[PDB]
Amino acid sequence: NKMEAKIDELINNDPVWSSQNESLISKPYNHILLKPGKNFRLNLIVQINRVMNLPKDQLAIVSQIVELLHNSSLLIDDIEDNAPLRRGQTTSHLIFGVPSTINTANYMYFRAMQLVSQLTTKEPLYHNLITIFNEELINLHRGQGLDIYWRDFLPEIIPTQEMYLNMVMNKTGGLFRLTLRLMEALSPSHGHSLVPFINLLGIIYQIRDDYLNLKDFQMSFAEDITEGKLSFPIVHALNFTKTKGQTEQHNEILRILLLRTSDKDIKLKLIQILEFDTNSLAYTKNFINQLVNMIKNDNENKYLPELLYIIDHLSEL
Amino acid sequence: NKMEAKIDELINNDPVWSSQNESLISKPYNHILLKPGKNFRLNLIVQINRVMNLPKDQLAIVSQIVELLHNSSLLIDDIEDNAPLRRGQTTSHLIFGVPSTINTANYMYFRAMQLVSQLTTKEPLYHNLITIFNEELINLHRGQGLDIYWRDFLPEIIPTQEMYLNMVMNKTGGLFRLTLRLMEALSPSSLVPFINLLGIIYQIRDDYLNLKDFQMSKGFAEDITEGKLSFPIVHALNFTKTKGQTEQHNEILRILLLRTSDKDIKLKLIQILEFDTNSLAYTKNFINQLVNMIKND
Ligand SMILES: CC(C)=CCC/C(C)=C/COP(=O)(O)OP(=O)(O)O
Ligand SMILES: CC(C)=CCC/C(C)=C/COP(=O)(O)OP(=O)(O)O
Ligand SMILES: [Mg+2]
Ligand SMILES: [Mg+2]
Ligand SMILES: [Mg+2]
Ligand SMILES: [Mg+2]
Repeated sequence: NKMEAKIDELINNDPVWSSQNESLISKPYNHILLKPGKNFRLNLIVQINRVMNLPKDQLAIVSQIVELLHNSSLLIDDIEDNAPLRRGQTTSHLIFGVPSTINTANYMYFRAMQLVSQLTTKEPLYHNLITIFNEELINLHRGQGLDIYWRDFLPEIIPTQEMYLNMVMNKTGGLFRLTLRLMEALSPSHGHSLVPFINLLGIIYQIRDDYLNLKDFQMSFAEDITEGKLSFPIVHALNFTKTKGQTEQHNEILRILLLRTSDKDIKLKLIQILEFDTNSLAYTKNFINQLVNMIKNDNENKYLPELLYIIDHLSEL
Repeated sequence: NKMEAKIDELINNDPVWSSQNESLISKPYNHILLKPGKNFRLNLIVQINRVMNLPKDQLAIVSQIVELLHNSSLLIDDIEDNAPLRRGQTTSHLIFGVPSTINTANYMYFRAMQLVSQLTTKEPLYHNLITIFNEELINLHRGQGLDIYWRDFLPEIIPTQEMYLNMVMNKTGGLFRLTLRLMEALSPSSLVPFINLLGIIYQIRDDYLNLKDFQMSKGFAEDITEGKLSFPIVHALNFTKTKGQTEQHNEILRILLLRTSDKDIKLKLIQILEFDTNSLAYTKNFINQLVNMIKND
């Protein structure tokens, strides 16, 4: 009778959720907020609004959405890559546990989704916005999915340079495109689609990330090696040795990646294979320079609409 | 040039994705499809439809949506719960790894969202359906978030019965209400409260049999191994606190925090609930009262 009352009261109302609960579930996410870089992301949005000109109000929601997805994908990525550190501080899963961190990351994907219906009340443009959201999140997952698959099934498949570019288009292009596409759809104005340029951007960004992880270490943790990642320099190297018939160095690269080693001496050995044998770091520094020139020597603004500036500090988005 | 030309063809096209790739990343999910239960969910979708009168085309798409959401939920939940088995089979994360399983499950959440647009060509309705989809998935994660937090940080928070039921309304109620609300919005013809009570009965009976089955044989009482704040455990913990059974309250916590698979230790915990806190009898009677709230409707 009193129990039935309380039950009937419970089931006739919306599920209870307090802000103390919100705070609990938010701890793993809030922890990654301490990580810097929010400005270089924001700067890229700002700079881009000069072409799209979204009403400051609207630009902020787009910004919050982007932040949520970006930070959430990183929380997940660190669990998937078993990373002990991010932007120098301890990763969330190591503090709040893998359980809570996955759940919080996933919760924020859907919170981000909710922020979408607040960009416009126009029913047709709403659909477009959700579709854009849906599609790019699907691409991000396909790309991350292949990145993980090749790493975890090695040495079953060894990606070619081209397979890798297709992976990055999905993986790193997803959020770049998502941000750009939302803005172009909300633009009250602006010229050619700036997507090809945001694509080139994502690509440059990922190779440089793959590059600097090995270079910073050479000149002085190179986690990518410990992770066993088919990064750009590695794909080059594996394909070079197979092509040049260098069986030993090929297998030697495979063996080090498969060790999932934290050993600095072994780490160096692979980098030395990469400098002296396949010259892959040099090859990669070059490849990036050319992608960058495709935007620098863009006189007929085929890709272009300050961008030179972002492109150089791109490593901190 | 050839490189610049190749970079140019790439950036001016949609990302390349093949059925081979699709295939490779669906491995974790295809594995869980083997497991049963799929027909009762359809049976439940079907029964409710005797009321909702949805055309069979649309009913099929709601089923597909719900199955994808549920199975993905299970893939993740087993990672979160460190579960070795599901429906008597090895969990995907132990076969394909935690990384691919987390990615594929999340991938499938978005494939499900993508299917919502196959339900209508009418914008006003579309918007409602997406909102429902969005709202319940937010509820589901809030629920899951408390269940995981209370457990992984025990004894930081000792939930009360009222708190457990709020968690369950979000967590279990989330998928029940998702199906029903989408069906109710597609009806050319609410049962929300009833679906909420069905969810709660569902959850408490599930918690209860996990322990009872093992006390009797039949089951592994894996909830103890997980350290879960189940309905019988929540009753025992508040009963002990309130009745001043310090040692017992503490032994319950200690056993939960062992994450043990020792049968005698789990049996000792269960017998504490049976003879000391009488949490089992209590859960049984509570389940019965709730079942009466329907059968007596
Ligand atoms: C579906 C998900 C979670 C996608 C993640 C997308 C992303 C920004 C990954 C980062 O991994 P990375 O290979 O670029 O390495 P890092 O840790 O340096 O960013
Ligand atoms: C946001 C997420 C992932 C929600 C999970 C939804 C769900 C069905 C969980 C299982 O709970 P349980 O672990 O208590 O039951 P089981 O015995 O099926 O593992
Ligand atoms: Mg990573
Ligand atoms: Mg990664
Ligand atoms: Mg669970
Ligand atoms: Mg579970």
